Amino acid sequence: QTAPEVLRQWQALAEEVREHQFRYYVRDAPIISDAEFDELLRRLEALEEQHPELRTPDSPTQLVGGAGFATDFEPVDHLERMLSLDNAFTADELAAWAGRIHAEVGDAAHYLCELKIDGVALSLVYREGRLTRASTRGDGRTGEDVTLNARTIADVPERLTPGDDYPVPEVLEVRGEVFFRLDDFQALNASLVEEGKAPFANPRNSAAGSLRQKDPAVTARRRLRMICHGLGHVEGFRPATLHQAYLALRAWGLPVSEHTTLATDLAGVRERIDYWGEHRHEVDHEIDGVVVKVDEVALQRRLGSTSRAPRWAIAYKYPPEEAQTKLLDIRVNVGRTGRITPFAFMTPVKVAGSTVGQATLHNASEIKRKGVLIGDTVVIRKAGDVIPEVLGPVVELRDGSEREFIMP
Repeated sequence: QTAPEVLRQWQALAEEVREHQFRYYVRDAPIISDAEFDELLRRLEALEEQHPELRTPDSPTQLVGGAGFATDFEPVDHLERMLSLDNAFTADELAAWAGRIHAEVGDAAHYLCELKIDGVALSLVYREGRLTRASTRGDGRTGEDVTLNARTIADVPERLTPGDDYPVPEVLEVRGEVFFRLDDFQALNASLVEEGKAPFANPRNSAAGSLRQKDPAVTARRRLRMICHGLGHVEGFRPATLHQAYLALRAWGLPVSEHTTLATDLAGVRERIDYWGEHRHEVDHEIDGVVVKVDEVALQRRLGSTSRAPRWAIAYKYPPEEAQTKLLDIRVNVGRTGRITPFAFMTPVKVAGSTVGQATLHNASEIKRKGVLIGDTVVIRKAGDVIPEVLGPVVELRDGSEREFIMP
């Protein structure tokens, strides 16, 4: 089941189900007819079962959790739009985009190539250099006031270091991606295990949970990472190309990356796409693909966007590196030095194209302190890209009828 455009039937549905889930729960102000029961949830739920590989811990069709500021979160207001990205097929053309530029750019534009990571969208608001609000995505228009929780730095300053050609804008709204580092996602995943909560599945969900804490003391201890990857509303600034915006974005002391090339033309654009995907695996934190933006600010407003995504950028996206499947039995395997290795056998899954059911656990302590037990539902990363791994179990799936490991 290698999904071709099935992801386009799913990404634009699921994420279009969070919108109303925000509005309904977070606002007491729903926009469409149904509630409690939808409609799209529904044609979504049915789709996820068949084609079954689209399931994720953070899908709104196996989730419900509110809640309301403690602070965990209550509604703010994004200064500008706050929209998604159109998707380049895994795999292929594309160019339909770069030739859509034929239209009204004048094929002499300039493409910005940035790495598109996994994590929670985070818009930040800095008035006169003082960070005021910092909120989640919401429904694009308005989001959850997570300011106190993100204030707990360490990548996101309270202030903007001034002067020497980048005078702090009267108002600056940047927008970026909060994430956990791959290794010390795991170094927390076990550090707890219990003591209140449970182990997280992916760092994609780990980053969400830690952001939305009630006590900001909790989130001041977990690290979290911040990488600013675009502009929202602006007053008394705005560049002329995006980079330009990024020299400024560190002059002021905001976490930028990458790994950003530019990228004179479509040839150098596949030069990076085909470079990552091959090289995508070997980095600090998970990257779903490559996001390509036309450098010159004018051309962007000149091409314009819609209320779904901009016309001036496509998100090129590699095969998904994780999936969710049921850990049927960790049996064993034997080799040549001192130890046998607890190979975890599960039900089949299509991740990174290849269908696999043979994800690994290195050692005794490796196991256990990942919170896994025979019968559990598990998430597996194609982290090599070779031998599959296991990030964590999704505990909210109870059953209670499945238990600890042994073997002597």
